[PDB]
Amino acid sequence: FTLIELAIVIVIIGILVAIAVPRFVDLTDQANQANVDATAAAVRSAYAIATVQAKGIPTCDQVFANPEGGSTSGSTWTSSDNSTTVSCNASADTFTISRGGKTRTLNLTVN
Amino acid sequence: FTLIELAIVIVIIGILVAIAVPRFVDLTDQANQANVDATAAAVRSAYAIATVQAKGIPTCDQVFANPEGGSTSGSTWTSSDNSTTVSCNASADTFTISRGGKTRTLNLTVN
Amino acid sequence: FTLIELAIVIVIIGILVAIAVPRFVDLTDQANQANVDATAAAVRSAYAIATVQAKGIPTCDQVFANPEGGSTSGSTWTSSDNSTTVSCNASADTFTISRGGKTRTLNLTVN
Amino acid sequence: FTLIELAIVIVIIGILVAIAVPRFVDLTDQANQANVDATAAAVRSAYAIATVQAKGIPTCDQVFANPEGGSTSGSTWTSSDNSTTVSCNASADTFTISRGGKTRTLNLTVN
Amino acid sequence: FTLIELAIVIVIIGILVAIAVPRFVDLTDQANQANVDATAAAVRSAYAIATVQAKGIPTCDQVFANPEGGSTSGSTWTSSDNSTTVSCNASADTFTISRGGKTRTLNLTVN
Amino acid sequence: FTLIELAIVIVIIGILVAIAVPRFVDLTDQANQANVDATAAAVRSAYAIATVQAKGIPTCDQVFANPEGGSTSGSTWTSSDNSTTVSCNASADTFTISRGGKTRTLNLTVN
Amino acid sequence: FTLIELAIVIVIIGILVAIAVPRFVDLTDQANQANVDATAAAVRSAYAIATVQAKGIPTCDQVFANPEGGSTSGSTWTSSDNSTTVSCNASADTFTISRGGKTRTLNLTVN
Amino acid sequence: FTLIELAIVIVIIGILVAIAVPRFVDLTDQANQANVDATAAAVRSAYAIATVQAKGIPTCDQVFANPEGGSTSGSTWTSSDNSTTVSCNASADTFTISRGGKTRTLNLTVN
Amino acid sequence: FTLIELAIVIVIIGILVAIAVPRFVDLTDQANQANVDATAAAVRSAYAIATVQAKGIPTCDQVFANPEGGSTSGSTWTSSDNSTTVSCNASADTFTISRGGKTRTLNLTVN
Amino acid sequence: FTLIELAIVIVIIGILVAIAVPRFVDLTDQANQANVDATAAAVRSAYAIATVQAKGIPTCDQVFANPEGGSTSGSTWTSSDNSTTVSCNASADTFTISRGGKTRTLNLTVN
Amino acid sequence: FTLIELAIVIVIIGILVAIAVPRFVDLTDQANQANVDATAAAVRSAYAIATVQAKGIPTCDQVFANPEGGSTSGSTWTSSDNSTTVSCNASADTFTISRGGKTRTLNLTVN
Amino acid sequence: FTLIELAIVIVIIGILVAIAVPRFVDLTDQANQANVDATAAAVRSAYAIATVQAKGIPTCDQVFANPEGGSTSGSTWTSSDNSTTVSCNASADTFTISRGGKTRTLNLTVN
Amino acid sequence: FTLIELAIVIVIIGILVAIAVPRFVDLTDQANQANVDATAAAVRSAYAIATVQAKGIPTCDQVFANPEGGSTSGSTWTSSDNSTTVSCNASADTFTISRGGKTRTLNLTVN
Amino acid sequence: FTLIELAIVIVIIGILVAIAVPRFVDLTDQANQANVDATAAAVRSAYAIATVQAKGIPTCDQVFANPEGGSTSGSTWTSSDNSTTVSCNASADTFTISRGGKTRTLNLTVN
Amino acid sequence: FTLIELAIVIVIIGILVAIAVPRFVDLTDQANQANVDATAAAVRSAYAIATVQAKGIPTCDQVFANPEGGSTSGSTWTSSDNSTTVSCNASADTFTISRGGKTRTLNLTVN
Amino acid sequence: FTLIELAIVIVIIGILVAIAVPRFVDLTDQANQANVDATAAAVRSAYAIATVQAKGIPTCDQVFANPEGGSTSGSTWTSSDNSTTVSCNASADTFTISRGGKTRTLNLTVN
Repeated sequence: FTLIELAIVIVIIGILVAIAVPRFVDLTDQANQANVDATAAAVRSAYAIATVQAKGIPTCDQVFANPEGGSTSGSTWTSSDNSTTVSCNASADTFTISRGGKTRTLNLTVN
Repeated sequence: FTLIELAIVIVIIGILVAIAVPRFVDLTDQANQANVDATAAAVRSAYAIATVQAKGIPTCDQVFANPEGGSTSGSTWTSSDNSTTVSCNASADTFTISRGGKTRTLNLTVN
Repeated sequence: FTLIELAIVIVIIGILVAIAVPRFVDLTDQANQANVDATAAAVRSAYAIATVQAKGIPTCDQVFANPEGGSTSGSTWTSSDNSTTVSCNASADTFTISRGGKTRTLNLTVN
Repeated sequence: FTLIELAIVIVIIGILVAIAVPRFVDLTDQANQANVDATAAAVRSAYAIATVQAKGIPTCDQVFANPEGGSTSGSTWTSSDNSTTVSCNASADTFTISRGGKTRTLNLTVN
Repeated sequence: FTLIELAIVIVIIGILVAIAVPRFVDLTDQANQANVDATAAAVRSAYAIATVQAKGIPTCDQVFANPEGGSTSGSTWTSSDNSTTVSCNASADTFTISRGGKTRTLNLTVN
Repeated sequence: FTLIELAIVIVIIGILVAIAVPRFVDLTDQANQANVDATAAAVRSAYAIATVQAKGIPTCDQVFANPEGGSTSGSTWTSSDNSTTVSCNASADTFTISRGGKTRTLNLTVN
Repeated sequence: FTLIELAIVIVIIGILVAIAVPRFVDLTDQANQANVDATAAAVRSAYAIATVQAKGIPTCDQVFANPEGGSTSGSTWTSSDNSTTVSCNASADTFTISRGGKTRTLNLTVN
Repeated sequence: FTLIELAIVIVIIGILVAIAVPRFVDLTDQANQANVDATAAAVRSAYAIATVQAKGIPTCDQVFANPEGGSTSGSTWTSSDNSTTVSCNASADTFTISRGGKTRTLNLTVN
Repeated sequence: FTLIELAIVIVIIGILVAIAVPRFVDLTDQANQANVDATAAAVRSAYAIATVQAKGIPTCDQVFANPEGGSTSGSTWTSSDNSTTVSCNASADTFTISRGGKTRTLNLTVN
Repeated sequence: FTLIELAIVIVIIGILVAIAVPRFVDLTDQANQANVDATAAAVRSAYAIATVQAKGIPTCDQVFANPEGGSTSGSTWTSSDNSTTVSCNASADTFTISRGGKTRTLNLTVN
Repeated sequence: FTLIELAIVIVIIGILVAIAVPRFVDLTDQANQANVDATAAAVRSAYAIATVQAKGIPTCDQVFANPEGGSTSGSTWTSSDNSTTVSCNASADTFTISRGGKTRTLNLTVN
Repeated sequence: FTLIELAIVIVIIGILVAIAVPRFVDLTDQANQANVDATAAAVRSAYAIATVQAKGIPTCDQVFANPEGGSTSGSTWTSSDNSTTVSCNASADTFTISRGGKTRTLNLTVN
Repeated sequence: FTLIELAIVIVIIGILVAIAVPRFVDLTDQANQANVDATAAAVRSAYAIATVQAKGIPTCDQVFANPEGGSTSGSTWTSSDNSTTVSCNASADTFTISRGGKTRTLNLTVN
Repeated sequence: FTLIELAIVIVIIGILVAIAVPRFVDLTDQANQANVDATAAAVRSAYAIATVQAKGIPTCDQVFANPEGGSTSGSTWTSSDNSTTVSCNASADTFTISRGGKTRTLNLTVN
Repeated sequence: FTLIELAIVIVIIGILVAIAVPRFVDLTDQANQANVDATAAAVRSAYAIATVQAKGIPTCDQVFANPEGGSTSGSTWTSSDNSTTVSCNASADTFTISRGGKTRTLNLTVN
Repeated sequence: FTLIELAIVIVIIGILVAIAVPRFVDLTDQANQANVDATAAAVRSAYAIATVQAKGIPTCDQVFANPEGGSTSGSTWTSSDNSTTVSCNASADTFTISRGGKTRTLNLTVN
């Protein structure tokens, strides 16, 4: 390594470490409301399929039979990963999807 | 494409592929019993119109003259698409409508 | 057409094609005996009018002169429509009315 | 509306628009001959009542005095609605009932 | 999957899951009163046919002989599916049709 | 930007651009036959309503008075958007619905 | 939910919400004139039965004794549901049936 | 950092910042017409359910009782998020759905 | 080269080889789970397109017809590069995507 | 300059010109396959945006409207610098990206 | 110092000041185009992050919120050291990065 | 040693100790700013690698896991030799590299 | 040679052998640490080039492929002259450069 | 000159011509290897500068453009004085510096 | 002084003034080329130090700031004694050292 | 001793004491400037060795550690015999050698 070589490296490093570089903006909250919409779209469709199967106002278990990509337990379908609890309450007649703070309550006739 | 951009895409894809999505529940069997009822409703009406035309117990051909949205052959009116064979037998005095397994036999005086 | 609309139509069709609906009971034979009585009532009256005209035991042609609503031929008054042949035989001294199987023979002095 | 929901609606619409459905057979001509008989039955009865009132062969006006459910004019009783003109001609000694093509001429002694 | 593609999907999902979507209103009770009327219409007609057959006040068994689309047992015609029990009581002289709460009692002379 | 950072981006881009990604399958032809069925279902219903209004075999203009979501012209109801020409011909006694190649001819008594 | 999936849903929704769909034409007024005829047919028959019972011109109460499917009060038989008031006036010698605007006055000898 | 390392980074950056990268095309207007169709599909269905409930031409409030995923106020159902005002006017006999410029007017008999 | 020049190079080399320099962290496993999600997102969409094409529960071959950027063989779509085997088994009714250890099983009705 | 000073410089030069020094490994070919992937990722996204704009299978010009950082000509989008010709052929239904030997052909429905 | 010692120094100096010695080639212009590329890479990424935050076409201020290693003023992000002015103009819909003569204009939808 | 020899040495020493000879200019401060740039370049890269590992905003310990050629302690990575303390403060959201007076503060989202 | 000449030489030799004359300070150890730094700088760069070639964590042989000015044997690159053994051990994940006592161990992920 | 003076000169000359006096050791060969190292150090640096200029593997003429203190001819840079021929051969990919027997071959990628 | 003593002095003087005695060979010209080399060696080093200070191509005044043992004036560093004018000309890009006829021109980038 | 012998000695002494005989010219001042140059040459070299040892600007004690042939005291190296005081002053940044009137001040960076 000569003296002149390092001098030229000092020049180049000054330029090449003097650039715009973007940072990690956390956009989970943005995607969570997108997720909770997309889930809520399926919950409507699943309910509409349950009504053809049940030929009447379907039960909350019959509604969660239709969605896939996540398991059920009692009366709360959660996604494959532990989020998006679409919890209903047949007495109240309403589903409520909630990814991670961002939520979306929808009211359908369940018994 | 920067490193930080892909990192943010890895975050978003995790969320947006973690939703309820409904599946194709086959509800043909449900609609077939609805079809075979709706057809059987018309077969009653068609028979009642045949009785005014014939001024008496009408023949099985006179009964299939009245329904539309499907062709006849001998003594079996089938729908436009090949289903819903409302087959009678004048000796037995009964029509029998059958969409695709789901069926509905009705007994009227035919000669 | 939405999914929910057809589901509701499937419910309604099940109910509205689940009713009592009466059938064509052939009651011609019942009316034929009623007809042959009503005709026989007139044949008595017509004979009684013939006796005042003829001032004696009337001929079989004089008796069929009185009834109306049907033509004569030789010695058999038939109705307007081809039924109810009230045929007499002056040698046997008896009329016989017959609509369509159901019959009613009456014996009066004819020459 | 999800993609899967419409796909299921496409299946159901195919089935539920594939049924026998009866058509309007025009049976006026059938009922017109029934009407003209029922009217002709009353014209006989009305004439028989006129003969007790008149104590003799009754006039054509005296005969139309008895029927109801329709007005007279000169010598033609028409029904409430403009049909069923039972027109007589006392010179010819015959009534003729005519609903709408289907007719029934009856011959009684009128003066 | 690029970052910009998911961003556009987040926009579209917001719009396409923001629509009116109708719910399953249970209209069985509406159709039950329609059913019980349509059945009661047939029970009148069947009784009127029984009176021509019986030439008098008909028995309760003779009345249920005429309707079709459902079986009898003792003195209660039920529809094909277990509903619409048109039960009479010859001592009380009245039929009573009842689909599923919605009912229609009619009083005819039965022996 | 260091050398090692780009090397890691080269690794990630290889993986993240190596996925299944679905393509636009044109399913208009599928929906056109679904449309032409749904339209044909309404044309039947509209005709049945026209028969109650007209108390007889209705005219082709009276039939197109009932459907909505599209304009008429002479004797061809087209949808709001220029498709689904349900064209009749009263002389031939048949309607014919046609979305965009996929068609459905139905024959009812029109004058 | 991928971008391509929603794009295909946008195509399908355009087609499936572009159909003829019939509207509720109010045909009560049509059925009211049919009702008031059918009621008026029974009022004639009931009067004819009253004349055999009374062996003479029957009273207005004796005439309303015969019809069923509705109650009486003073001198006005109304149907089970509050409509179709067949009101007579023995002084005027005429019944008048009126469902709901559509009416039918008939004149018979009542005392 | 050696001189040769930066030289190689200068080569790589030239290549890796020389790619196609897609831009955000605003497709709200596309989805708004899809939304306003999907909403208009439900408004038809909701009206058809209102007609079974009301057993007649339903009121504008009865029609907005059926849709879900958004609130009402007076006579204008808006979606959960402030868009898609399906405003009717019972005097004019027409609903009008409007997402955000893209609109869809439909005419049904409302009182 | 003077003595003083090398002395100054000895000073500079000490400083310029005394810096933080990042190392290659292997983030394939991170991208593999991102890949297997993105692939699984497409497999859902492709299945939903297959259901519109097949108008029913689609076959496993019809589902792999839709994805692009990789070839099929028998019943296993692999990516362009040999990874991401989305293997189904129609008897078991489930797809399973697997990039390179990181996997994602999804259950849809396949025949 | 003394004799001893140069002797010490002869010692130092021997050591300081006896080091590992890395060479320019040409890694363009490595970055070209990374480039052609990153470009191909955008071509997929751009096509998916074209499908929402075109509401159907988009033209090859509509697809190249979306990418940026390079110009188009006829039917070949090239980057800002003359490389990465993503050339399609609508008849063949396939794009082909090629940086500089390293290439990546992808098949989408273009018209 | 002897005579012979200096004579030997005269020999050595002749050799040791007879070598290749490299000169300072100014390679700022080379690094400036590398810088302006690396900055332009970040400006793309920052814009793509702004689109997820803004859920739409982002403003020019929202885009400069994401890059780091330099300050903003009005509508021109400059690096920490006074160079690399990535100046946009929302009316023209294009960013332009310029290190020091070497520049790179990129066109994205900004409002 | 002769007199003439020393006289010649006196001449030569006058010339050979009459030359330009360069001095030690301390250029540590120059290299320190070059060092603190090169370190700051790695701190950016290390942070970008931490974001892929952490799939989110990474912790300050996860960021110092990636750089090499120096040890950590608590929350301050120092070089192998005791200099270049890149100290962060997760509460303040900023790293600060400092070789020996010459410093470089950079602000990234750390938690 | 005269007496006075030697006397003057005795004077001059006293002065000219009474000077500062510098000694050979052994500065190999100083240059060895400079060498081992300069070598270690190249070993970092060579590793960073190996990572682009290998597209992953490179092998120890791939790393020694890049440096020049010295030969390899098994897993130890030595300089042209027998010194500066940069020996790695892939199991331990660390290179160690050692000129001649003065050493410099660096830890990078090698397999 | 006295006798005693010369006698004393004979004594002194004996002493003053009885001393150590060093001889000319030819140390060109020592300096030639020092020269050929110092030249080879510059040839490395010059090559590293050529790579930034050429942005790739530089030509042999571009490499000899950087060194100074000597002329070029075809493909052999010689020093100002006719020695130190650093001759390359781009086909063989290696420079070779040679002062005067003592040589130093170095292998770099030249084209 | 005896006769014999002088005779012996005559003998000795003959011998002692019959010796080789060296002459003053002027070797300034030899040392001037050695000087102008040693000065030129420093001018190279001083320029290399100026490039680290200036972080770029240094000015001619910055280059003469580094050498010592002589004063400057305008743009010509002369030694302490008036010789060795290393005169540059920034426009021509070359220094020229000249002791006293013997000269040495060297070409470096000066501004 | 004869008379003639002394006469001949008188002749010879006249000749032999009639010669050029050189005198002692004091040339200390000439050698002192030669000494102070030779010492100053070593002081430069010693300083250059101190800079490699100290790896920076060396102290005045470190500089006098290198010369030999004379002792030090505090900050003034004197020769073996008491002359040639090379006295520095670190605050002033300059050495000054002085043999015996004839002096030579040189300015180097000392601390």
